[PDB]
Parts: sequence; C-alpha cells; structure tokens
Amino acid sequence: YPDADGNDVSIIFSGAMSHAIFTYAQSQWNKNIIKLDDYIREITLTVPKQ
Amino acid sequence: MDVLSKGSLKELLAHLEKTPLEEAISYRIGTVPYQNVLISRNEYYNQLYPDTTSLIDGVSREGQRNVNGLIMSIISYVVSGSGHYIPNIGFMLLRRSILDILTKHDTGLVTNNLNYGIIARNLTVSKMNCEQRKRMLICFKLLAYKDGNQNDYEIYLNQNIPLKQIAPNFIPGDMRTVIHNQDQLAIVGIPLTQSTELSIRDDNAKSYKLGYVDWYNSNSFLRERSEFNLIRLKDRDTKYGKLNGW
Amino acid sequence: HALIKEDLGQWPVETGISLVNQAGVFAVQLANKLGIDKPFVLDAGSNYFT
Amino acid sequence: ANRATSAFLDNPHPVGVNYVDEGSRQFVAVAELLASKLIDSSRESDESNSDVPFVQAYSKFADDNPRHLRVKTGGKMANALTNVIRSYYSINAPAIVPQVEIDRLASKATVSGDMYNSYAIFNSVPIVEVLSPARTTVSIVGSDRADVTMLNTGAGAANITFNFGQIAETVILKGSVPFQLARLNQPMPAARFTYKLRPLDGPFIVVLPVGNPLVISATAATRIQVPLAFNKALVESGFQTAMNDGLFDIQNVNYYSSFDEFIISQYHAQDGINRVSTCVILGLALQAYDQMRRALPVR
Amino acid sequence: ANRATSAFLDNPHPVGVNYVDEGSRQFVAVAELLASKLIDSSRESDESNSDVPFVQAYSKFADDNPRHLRVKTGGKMANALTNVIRSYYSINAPAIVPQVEIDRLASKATVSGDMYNSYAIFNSVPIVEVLSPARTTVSIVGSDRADVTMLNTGAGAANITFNFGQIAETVILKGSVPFQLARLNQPMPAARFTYKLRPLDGPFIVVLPVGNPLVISATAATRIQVPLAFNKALVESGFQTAMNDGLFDIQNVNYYSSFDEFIISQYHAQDGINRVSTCVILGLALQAYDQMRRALPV
Amino acid sequence: ANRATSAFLDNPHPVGVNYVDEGSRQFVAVAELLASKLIDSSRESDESNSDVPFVQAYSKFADDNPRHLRVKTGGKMANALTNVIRSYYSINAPAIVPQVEIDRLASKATVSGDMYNSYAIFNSVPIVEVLSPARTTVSIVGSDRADVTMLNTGAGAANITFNFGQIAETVILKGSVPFQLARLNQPMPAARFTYKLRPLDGPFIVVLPVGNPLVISATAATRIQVPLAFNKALVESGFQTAMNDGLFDIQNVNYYSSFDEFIISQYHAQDGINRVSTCVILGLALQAYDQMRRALPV
Repeated sequence: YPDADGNDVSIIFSGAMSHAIFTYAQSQWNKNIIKLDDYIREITLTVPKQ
Repeated sequence: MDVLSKGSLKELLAHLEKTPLEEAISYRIGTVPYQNVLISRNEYYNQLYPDTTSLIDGVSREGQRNVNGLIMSIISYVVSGSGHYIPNIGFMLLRRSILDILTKHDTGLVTNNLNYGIIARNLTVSKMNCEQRKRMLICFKLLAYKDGNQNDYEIYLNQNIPLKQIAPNFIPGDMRTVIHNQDQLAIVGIPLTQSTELSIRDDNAKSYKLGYVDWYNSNSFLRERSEFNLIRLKDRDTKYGKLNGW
Repeated sequence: HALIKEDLGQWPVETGISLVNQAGVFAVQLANKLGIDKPFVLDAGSNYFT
Repeated sequence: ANRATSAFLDNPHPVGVNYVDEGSRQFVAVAELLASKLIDSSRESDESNSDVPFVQAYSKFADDNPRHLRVKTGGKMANALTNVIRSYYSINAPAIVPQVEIDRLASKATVSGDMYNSYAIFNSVPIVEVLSPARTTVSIVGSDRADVTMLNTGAGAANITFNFGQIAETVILKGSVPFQLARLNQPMPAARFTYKLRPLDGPFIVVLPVGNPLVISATAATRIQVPLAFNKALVESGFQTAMNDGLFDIQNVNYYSSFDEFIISQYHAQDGINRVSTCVILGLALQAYDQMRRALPVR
Repeated sequence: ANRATSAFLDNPHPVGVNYVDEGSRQFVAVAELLASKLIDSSRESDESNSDVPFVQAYSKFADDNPRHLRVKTGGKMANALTNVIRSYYSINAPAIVPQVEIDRLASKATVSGDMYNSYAIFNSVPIVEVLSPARTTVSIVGSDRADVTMLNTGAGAANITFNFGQIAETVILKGSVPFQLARLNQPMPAARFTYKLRPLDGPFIVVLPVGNPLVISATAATRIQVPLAFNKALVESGFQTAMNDGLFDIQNVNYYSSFDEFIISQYHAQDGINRVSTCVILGLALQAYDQMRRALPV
Repeated sequence: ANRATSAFLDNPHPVGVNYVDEGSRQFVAVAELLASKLIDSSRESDESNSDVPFVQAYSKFADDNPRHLRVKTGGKMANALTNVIRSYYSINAPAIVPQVEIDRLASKATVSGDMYNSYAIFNSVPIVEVLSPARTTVSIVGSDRADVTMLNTGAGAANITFNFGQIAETVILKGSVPFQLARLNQPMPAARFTYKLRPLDGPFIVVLPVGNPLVISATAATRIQVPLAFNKALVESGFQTAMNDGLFDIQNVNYYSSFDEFIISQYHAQDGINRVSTCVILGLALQAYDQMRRALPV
C-alpha cells in the first residue's frame, strides 16, 4: 500500500531478527541519502564566495 | 518573497493581479505596531539594542477592521513582504486580487475618504528607502485615480518635495506609460554574508535577501505539490453571500 | 501440529575465545548474506499480483 | 481573619502568544539538537587539538564558516533563538523574528516537534491561601520546601485552613511536633508527624494548640508534559543565564528564582492550562540557549 | 527535660521481605538495563526519521511488537516491575507475583555486577534527639538541611544535648552567630562559626546564651553500598512518580518526601542493616520505573 | 546597631599554590577522562558478558593489570590524584607528588588543560553584612537559600541595610509579606513581594514596619569560568566523598557544606580572584575522584 510520501509499504510475514536487521540497515543508509538541492548547498559552503 | 523580487512596474502590477488578498493579510497576532523595545544583538553589543517597532518590519502586527487597515496591510506586503492581522475579513474580499482592491469598484470597499498624509505617517515613510517609497506611491496613485481624487495626490506630493522627486511617471488609465516605464523597484535579488544587522527592518530585509537564492530553486516542486488538485482561490465562483462590516 | 521457524543459520561459538570477537566476525558474514553491507535502497514495489 | 500566600504565586505576568505553532516548535527542536552537537564537537576539538570537528558543527549551526577577524556568536540562528526566548516570557516583549527565517531554520534537521512525548516532575509547593483567626500569626517561607510557622496566643486552640490549589498531584506535610489535620467536616485523627494529602480533595483544617509554635514543612510534586529531550539540569542553568544576560528585563514582569517556580506560578493562573504549553516551549529554548553559550564563550 | 526529634526519623514502617534473593535481584538489574536501552532508543527515534531502535528496544522489553492502535503498556516486565515495587515498600503489600515469572524475565539479559559493588552519598541529616532544660525551647525543621532554632529565657546559660546517631559519617554544623560546642564531659572551646563532627564521637553539648535566639544549620553525609548503575537523580524522580501513581498507598505505612529520607529512616532503626539491603533494591527498581515510564507514558 | 553576616563567608583559609601549571592541569584533565571510561566500562561489561572491557580501562588508568587477590586501588594515578587534591585545599598541605610523575601521567591521553572555555552557575547567596538599628533582631539562616528573619520591637519603622558584595551577578528577594526596598538615596516604591537587583548597584535599604516579623528569602546566581568537562553533580559528590575520606583533614582550615559554598567564600576574600582559578581545578580533580572511587571502592 502507498504511504503519505509516495513510498511503497510492503506488509509480509517475516522473521523478527530478519526484520530488525534489514530495516535498521535501511535507516542507516537513508540517513545519508539527501536531495540534490541540499547537496549543492553543502558544496557551496566549502568553496569561495565567487 | 515573490513580491519583493519584481523590478519593473509591469512585473509588480502583474503580480498584484494574480495574487489574492489572502497573502496580503496574515493570521498571526504579533504585537502593538509602535513601541520602544530593547532587542538582543549579541554579534555587536553585550547590552540590549534599542529600537522602535513599526509596520514596515516583515512581521505581523495588529490592525483595525477598516479600509485604512486593509490599505495599510496591502502596502506593507508590497514594501516589506509581510502583511498584518486584520480579524475576520471575509471570504468575498479574500478571494479578490490585490489590484482589484486598489483599482476596481466591484470589490465593495469605499476608499474615497483615505488621507494619504496619515497613511504615510502610520507606515513610517521617513524610515523607507528609495524603492519602498516608489512602491507606496504606486499604490497611492492607483487609489487616487480609482476614486477620482487625483488632485489630492498632487497636493500630497507638493507638501512632500522629496517624494515628488522620485514619484512614478505612469498614469493608471493609460497603458503606454506602464509599457515604457523604466523604474527599478526590486528589493530582493540575487547578488552578502550570513551576518546580523542592527535594525529590525535591516535584519528582516537581509533575511529575505539571503533566502531568495534558496527560494529560487525550492519553491517550484513544493508549490506544485500543494495545488496539484486544488481549485484556484482567486475570483472563486460562489453564491455571493454577504460583505459584513464594510 | 504446525509451527513457523526462522532459519538464520547455525553459528557455533567457542567458550574460551571472546564472544564479542566472534560476534563481530559473524556480523560481517551475516551482512554479506543479507546483502546490506553496501549502500542500497529496497525496490520491492513491483513484486505483487492482482 | 488573616490571609497568607506564597510569594511566587502572586500575580503571574502574561506569557507570549507568538511562536507557538508547529513550525516554531520545530525551530526550537532543531536548535536544541544542533546546540547539543556543538557542545560535543567542542569537546572533541579540545581532545584532538583540531578545529575540524568544531568547524563542521559551527557550519551546520550558523551556516557560515568561522573566520579569525570576526566574532563567533552563533550567526542568524543564535539571533533568532535569543529574541524568541524574550517573546515567550512576556506579552510586552516584541516579536521581531520573521517567519521566513523560522521556516528556513526549521529545515536544518528532521525532528518531531511534538512537546507531549514525556513528562517531568516539578517540586514547587503551591500554598494558595492559609486562613487564620485573629489571635494567631502565620508566616510562609520557601518555594521548593515551604515552611509555615504558626503561633497561637489566644486562650483556646485555633483552626487554620490550608489551600494547596487543585493542580498539585501530591503534597506531604511534616511537623516539628505531632499535629492534628483533617478535611472539611471530618473527625480529627490522633496526632501524627507526617501526612500525605491530595490537593484536589479539599481544604484542610489544622488544630493549633496554645503552647508552642508549630512549623509545618510542605513538599509537593506535580506532573507536566514535556518533550523527550527535556532535561531539568540544562533548563535551570539556561534560566539563570538568561536572567543574568538581561533577556528578561521587560517592563511590568515578575521575576522568579528558578524555572520550577515560573512554570508552577503560571499554571495556577486563570488560564494556566494554556500558559504551561508556552512555558514548556520556552524551557526547550532555554536548554538550547544553555548549550550554545557554553560552547561559544563571551566574557 | 524536653526532647525534639526529626520528623522523618519517627517510626519507620517494616519493609517487605520477598523478592530479595539472588534471582530476584538479577531481575531488577536486568529491568534497569533494559529500560535504559528503551529511553536511549526513544531519543534516537525522535532525533531520526525512522523508528527501528524503539521497535527493537520495546520488543526486548515487552516480549511483543509495538502497535499503532494498542497502547504501549510495557509488557509483562512493566507489570512485574510495578508489583515488586509495591511489595518492597511495606510488609503488608500483597506480593503475589510468581517467582517463575521473575526468573523468566531475569534471563533476558545478563549483568556483570551485584548490589554491593559501589557506594552512594545520602545528604539527609539524622537528629535522633535534642535534649534541653526546662526554660529553653527547641524547634527542628528540615531534612536536607536541618535548622534547629533554640531560645533561652531563663536566668543563665543552658546546655543543649545533640544526638546525631552512630550511622552518619560526618555532620557539619553552622550557626547564625558564633557558638560553643564540645563533646560530653569535655572542656568547651572558644566560639566559632562552623564545626565538623563525627557522630560516633558522642553526644555533643552546645552552650546557649540568654538573649537573641541561635539557629544552627546541620548538613550530614552518609555512605550506603549500592550497585554501580545507581543514579540518585533517576531514583529520586522515580520515587515521586511511584507516589503519584499510587504504588505506596498501603495501610499503616509512613510517607517520606524523598528517597534519601526513606533510606536514612530505615537505616536509623533496629535491624536497620538488613533493611537498607531491600531499600537499595527498591531504589534500583525505581530507576527502571522512571526510565520505562518516561519512554512509555500512560 | 548590630551587624550580621553569612556563616560560610567567615574567614576563608588560603588555598594551595602548587599543581596549577599547564602540565598539572593536563594531569587533572587526563585523570577525569580516564576515570570516566572506568565507569562506562561497567556497562560495556554487562553487554559483552565479560570483564575484558573493565580490564582494559583499569590497565590504562593504573599501568598494571587487575588482580583477583589484590584490592583494586588505581595505582600511581589514584595515589597522585589523592595527594594533589590535598594540596589544593590548604597551603599547609605538602606537595608530595613530583613533577616528573605528573608529566608521565599527563601523557596518557591527549587533552588541553584549558579551564576557561566555559562557565557555570553557583547558587550560594553572599550576605556580606546586614546593618540594623537598636530594638531590631536580624537572623541569617541558610547558604543556598538565605532566610533573613527581621523583628521590629521599636516604636517606629526601622531602616535595615543589605550588602550583597560586588561579585554576585543577580539576587532575587522574596518576602513573606510585601515590603519596601530601595537603593541608597532613592525613593521607596509600593510594597511588592519580589525584587530583582544587581549587588553592584549598591547597599539596599529595606523598610521594616512594627508588628509581625518579616522574613526575606534570597537567591543569587554567580558565573564562574570552568572547563568544558565540568559537571556540578559529579563535583558536589566528589566534595562529600573527599571530606569523608579525610582528604581535607588538616590543621587551621575551614569546613564547608558544599563546593558551592567553598568557591563563593574564596571568591569573596581579600583577593578572591587569585583563589578562583585554584578552586576550579580542585573541582575537576574532585569530579575525577568521585568517578574513580565509585568504580574502585576502598
């Protein structure tokens, strides 16, 4: 089923540690996935004003 | 933020025709307009910095429910980017555009008794730059020609010689004047360091200046998501219920 | 009778040797088996039937 | 009859009505998170003898790379936070921070702005009204632990009425000597040393003998909903820093010894249930303020 | 002669006798450890955009997964923790939790420590008795900082006897004006402002001149053996929550303002050495109750 | 005319002058850092089901591996930290620890002994003097919240002068009943419950009406520069632990209830600025001591 942000949520029967380990890893990688506009802002702070 | 980037009389007039009155007004109480306050500017001084609040700061303030209050809110939006808190304006007025409030008789608002000298004092025209004064005079001229008080506009200009020097050279009825106008009314624009200014007006204005570069790119997608399946509010068709208190 | 079992494999551990050391070595193997050691985004919105 | 009340509950000044929406709550939450990262980066910089951890944290906070000739005060985020703190304290404080700034600063991090995840316990004891007859003298001293000294001069034993309000959850009374306490229209039990009372239960009558002065020590505990990042030690330290720096020097306002008294005094107002929500937001801002100044020292 | 004692030192009620063995002690340590991981996980989930750390922390703590519709009760661990706190306070508490359930919950984690590994300092000042002559009046008010107000209205100077017990390590006495204090049957020294005493040195005599009243402020420090995970800030807040939630409303029990007062009162009683062992276990349980409740309010 | 003063502000004893240089300051910073790792090693041991994390932490702190037949003491750093704390309290205490030993222990971890990169708030209210006329009784009780009891037995109203020193930043006064207070040569305002005032402004006059006693509660806040690793809760516990262990037991010194009173009393001396720097370094050493002794009781 779809979520509010447009992501797809899959509800399945699965194990406990398999769910915990896999979903935690998703959170860690997603912490470092950012929009291109935010990346440009980060780049601009590390270069001279021109 | 969009109203401040317009640098021509054509673009400013086009924006006002598209923008409804809802974005000119605000829904936040704010504080009393004129008041001597101490503000914290720790980048410069350890002591609190004295200043006076006004209606030109880009911060909402309380406004009365009258035509004078509505006019003041519209002008503040044009010259500062933020309006004022006028309680319970009504659906009929909010759906009309800013220009129609200024230049049309079908809005249901009487503006024949407006006093231009009092409005300028209430808007603190003394602490305005060249661009802001020009925008205020554009709104004054539009109201003057709408109600036929073109003479009173000239009397006000004659009493204030500095404003007469920088007055706009367009006639509201004619279109050749708008097409050939060469004024520069832009306040915000792409160039400034991320620093703090002493005055409330200067600090708030610089906040708009620093946020314009980011707003130029981020507003497109976020806006389109909001009104993907939404009916436009401007001149929305309705049963024409009533106009209360005006 | 019926039951549900989560099969994550069998990972023996020696008592004398340090448990944290063995757990860390097994963690690298488990992450490789689950395919979550390298940056990834889950793409599981297409596997459905109507 | 004579009336005595706690000093800190007298005439609480109105609090700010601005910067209380969802966007402003996010801005305070973002500031608190980023202020904490600043103080951790300052410890790492001292340990490693490098400016790399501090430069990264200051850039995320002030959106401006530190410079030698200028002065590091936190940038635009510090300016907004300090002036917003003033607005919460009193209505007479101005609102000068525009909302383009608040929305821009609220987007620097992802945090839930909800201020009702958790709870906290505040120890200020509210004694709204103590009523004594003509022959007795009553004195109330204290905020965290209230000491009530009563002396009876008249011929017979007197009845003293205690009113602890309706907001405090529990109140524990202790006496220097055993004393008799009961409810309205209830039999008096035998003299005991300590009583546990519910302020909602009703006014309490204390039988005061004529012999020697009786001192009653009161301690209270009340529950107020706070965000999960709330820390009382940091909030209290932030409160004193704001008072010392002069952020609370507004006309026609009341001054309090600690944040404990401020929130409880505001709670007991006519519309206190709405004033506490603003105070909790001010508490989070003060905690952000504390962490920020300790990381960037100015003498 | 007149006798004045501290209010919180009067009649300590008997403390419960169940759930004090090695297995039950292990359960409190595990509950404290698991609750700490719960509150730390809740903060990270709020800081981040995803709720994985809280889901795992609650699953371990409650033996079931969180649900958006059902309320987060805390599981059987929360239920067992609540009931053992009731039993520890008074001997009249029910104490009907099965021991097999306690052992099952204690096997969730393992703890490398005991309840005597460390120590903590408790600031309540014990004033067992203050003995005064016929004409003087003495009033004792306060637990964290005792304030003894003495006034002499007789012909000449009187002698006030102070008994601080034998349990406290050091007591510091400060006076509004300089005063003289000495041990029993010893010469008196010149007047000073502050005295430092060892309560085991013996009863102390104070010279009270005739005139303006003298107020003496007493601060004491006591050392009690506690586990290394002990935290007075968390225990004190947990004590208040337990009182507000009504875990201590039992008949024929005494009520104290702070856990510091509760543990000192039990220590200053006959068989008080055996009582502090159960009070320390109760203190660690209150630490788990605080962290669990702040993460899962109900 | 009588005068009254706070008890804790009387006769501050001189502090030590050794172990203040950069190398000794870095020794205290290293000791605090390594002692903190000792406490956290307990939680690591619980999670790891083994004592290896504790053994690593103690080996770095003591240069020797832990033994089962020996009581863990901390070795050279524990001995150095204990003796250094003694020297800080009094100038009569010997400086036993050699410089070479200090430099060797300071090289264990990388720190900067900067004690001026942060601040702290100290709540001891200084009342240097309270001047009252005849037929007026004034009593000052308390150190963190000072209560001043005032009685006017005279015929008319009396004027009482307050002097809060020149160091405290703010003082808030709350009275039992509304009272009048104003600076010298200023008119009096309407009676109010609460006054906020800066002690630097000048001596304050309070009008005492004839009748029931008037009690004023004073709360003060002072800012003192401290290192970023400063923690008031740990410093306060370390002060009580050191006093119990007898580290402050030396002739011709004064005894204070808390570290809050000690530092403020020294700051109000003849030249209090000279002693503030040493007192803060003593605070960091005490914070290291509390952590070290709680992990390794002896």
